[PDB]
Amino acid sequence: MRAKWRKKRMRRLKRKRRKMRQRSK
Amino acid sequence: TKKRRNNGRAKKGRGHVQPIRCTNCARCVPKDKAIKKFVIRNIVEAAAVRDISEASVFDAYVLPKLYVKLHYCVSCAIHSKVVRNRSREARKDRTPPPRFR
Amino acid sequence: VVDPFSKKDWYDVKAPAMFNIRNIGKTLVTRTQGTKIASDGLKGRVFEVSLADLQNDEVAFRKFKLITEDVQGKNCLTNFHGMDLTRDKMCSMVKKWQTMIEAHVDVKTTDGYLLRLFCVGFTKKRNNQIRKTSYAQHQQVRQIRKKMMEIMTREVQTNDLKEVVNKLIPDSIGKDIEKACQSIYPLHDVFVRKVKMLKKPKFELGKLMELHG
Amino acid sequence: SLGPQVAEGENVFGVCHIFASFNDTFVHVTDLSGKETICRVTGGMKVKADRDESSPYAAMLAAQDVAQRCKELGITALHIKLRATGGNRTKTPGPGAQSALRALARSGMKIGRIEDVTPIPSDSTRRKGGRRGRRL
Amino acid sequence: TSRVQPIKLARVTKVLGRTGSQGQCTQVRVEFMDDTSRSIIRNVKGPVREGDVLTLLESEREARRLR
RNA sequence: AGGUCUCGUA
RNA sequence: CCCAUGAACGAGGAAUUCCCAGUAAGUGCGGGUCAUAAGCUUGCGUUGAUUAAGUCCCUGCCCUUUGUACACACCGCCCGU
RNA sequence: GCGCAAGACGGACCAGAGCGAAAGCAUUUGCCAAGAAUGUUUUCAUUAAUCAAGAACGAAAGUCGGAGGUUCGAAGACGAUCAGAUACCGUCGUAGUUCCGACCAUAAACGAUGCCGACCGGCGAUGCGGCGGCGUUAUUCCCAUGACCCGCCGGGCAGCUUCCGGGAAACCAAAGUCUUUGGGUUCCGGGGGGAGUAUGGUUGCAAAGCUGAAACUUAAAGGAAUUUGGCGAAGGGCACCACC
Ligand SMILES: [Zn+2]
Repeated sequence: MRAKWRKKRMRRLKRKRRKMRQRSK
Repeated sequence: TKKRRNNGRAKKGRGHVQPIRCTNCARCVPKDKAIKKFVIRNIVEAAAVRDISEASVFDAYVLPKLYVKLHYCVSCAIHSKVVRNRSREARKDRTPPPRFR
Repeated sequence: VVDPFSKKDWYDVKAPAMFNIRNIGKTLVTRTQGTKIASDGLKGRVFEVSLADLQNDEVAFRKFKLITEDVQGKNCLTNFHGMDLTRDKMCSMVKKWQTMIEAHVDVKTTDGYLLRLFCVGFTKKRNNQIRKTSYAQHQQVRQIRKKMMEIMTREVQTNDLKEVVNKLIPDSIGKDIEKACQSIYPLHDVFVRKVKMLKKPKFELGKLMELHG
Repeated sequence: SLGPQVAEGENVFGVCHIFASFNDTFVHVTDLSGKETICRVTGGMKVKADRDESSPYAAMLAAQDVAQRCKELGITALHIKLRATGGNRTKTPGPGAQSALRALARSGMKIGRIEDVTPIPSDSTRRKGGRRGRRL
Repeated sequence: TSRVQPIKLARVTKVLGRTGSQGQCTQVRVEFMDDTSRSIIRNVKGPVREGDVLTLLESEREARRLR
């Protein structure tokens, strides 16, 4: 696992967390 | 570790060079790093030369020469056997290859 | 089923008297069937013949374009339309360690024949020169280009096309530019690598029949 | 059906364009003006095999056929113009140019001036493919 | 072709290295006995010495490498 | 007056 | 050992083996195996010439340079659901 | 083969050559403004170097509003390779690739080397300006100027060699003048993951940008260079158990 795709997946996870918090909180 | 004193190119005080396209491939590579090959070639090599020469309308005629320049990416340049790997101290030699034919 | 070549003709094209060889070749044209005139398919024809096959003994890597303007009968008449250089010659002239100077001038002759003449020049190395580059300053290049532009525009507006074509048979303009540029930077060869015909006046018959002797 | 003038006076001239790519060979004979032609014979009609369209054999056979037709009509001498793919991809004529020229000149024809008419551009658009090129 | 040539005999005054995938062809510089001016490189099969006379059907084909 | 001018070989 | 019955075999596909001077091969004779014992093997004799004085194309092996995140060493090492 | 229309673009000339603070910059010409270096027996006389706050610019991708959409081409549609490909490959192909604005402020934005100043070896080239000197050339004479050659001076991108010196080494006239350790001044590193994560602030329509931990877990993770190891790397040699 190289750094670039790992960072992309972490960005996707952060986006999911932000979206869920914004639609829930 | 660093292999060459330069960075595999000739850019020393520019920071950017025009990008060109490979001939064998379609890869876009920097100009000074892309190996450039200039070839001088005739229309016919050794087979149709007689057929053109003796069977011709005009006499005392010099055959035309086709002119073209080649750009080769590193992978395409090595896969076509234009350049080959050398020794650690042999890579510092910048002399051009001998030409006698 | 049927060969169209039975309904075909043959015409021989002629060259202007300002050249040596009068014949060029024979062209096949469909016979006049219906209301379609055969001569209508004889006007827009361009011949990329070399000057060797058009003059007795001269440079063989120069080419000219000839356009047909009228046909009398079984014999087509042409006119000057342009001039180009051999692609191999142009490829071989452009080499390394020398600066190429380009210049296009849109200058009209005495009559309404507007031409866009192009020029090519190179610098070379003196017999005792050691510097391998032998480049030129930008201001020197600009001065050379201005000199070439002035030389070409001077030898066009003062005369008609009929004899400046003869002037174009040798490199008289090229030699004049070469001699005029000895003071800025010594160039070796000056070639008018391309001549286009942008505009032509109203079609005329007397000038055409005077051109062919 | 035949030549308009005597078979002993002079040679009747016509121009032939040989277009050769890495996958086909084109042989085309026309008049000096280039407007009206005689015949068009290419290696894509002789050999019924696409993978073998660009081959010395197909070019040779096409050149022989076009030369036979040219001799049948009555044109004696040809001015040959080579042309590669041009555009922006390659400038080298395909394998069929060499064999086609040798065949059509060995048929008994006469060859005059040779000129390259490949459409080399001063500056074209972006070449087909990605930034990393076509890797196989 | 419409080209008929006489059968020419040449003298092999020098043998060079053997060319080919398996070395089955040698390269020699022939020498026409009638014309002591031209030195043409021609390939010949079989064993040849320096001084034998060959039989060149055509005197213009200069032999190239493998292909 | 005579009729393949001299030395080596991509 | 003697008599008689007389098939395939009409010079052999893909593929593949050995070899260059007294040589393969044709030919026969010994020792070992043996109370009965040579279609095997090892030697021995006799007749006998061509194909080349080379190469790295194929099948393999061996050195130099080059790259390495591998040292039980690519049957290595190692990333993710 | 001849003409027309539209968009992008500036090959060969093009170089370990030039300019710009960096990103970056190529068809001719016209206009406007700016700058480094060289020359100076002109002018002011400490006006100086680096920098918390703050401020301009900032490749392509990224978003918003217009105009155009030639070519290439995310997503998508289709066909073969494949055991399996929604990958390599081939044909179409929206958004974008183009310009005018309004935004983000990100790279292997690398010389992976901050700036100013002094000193310590040599040798040829190249680009600028100045200076001295034979000789050819713009035809033969006289001068100024270009072009050529022989040197010198200053700044700039670089090149070659070496027991100046240094470093773990690769290597470096700087990565030197450093235990015989102090020229001036900014940013920043403290074993490897967790983690550039959650959180709080902050800017942005958004994408995301700056600041940025802890709990738990490991004795290793790493830098340079040799001998065998293997390559679907290159180049050589030999063998009738290889070939012709
Ligand atoms: Zn390539």
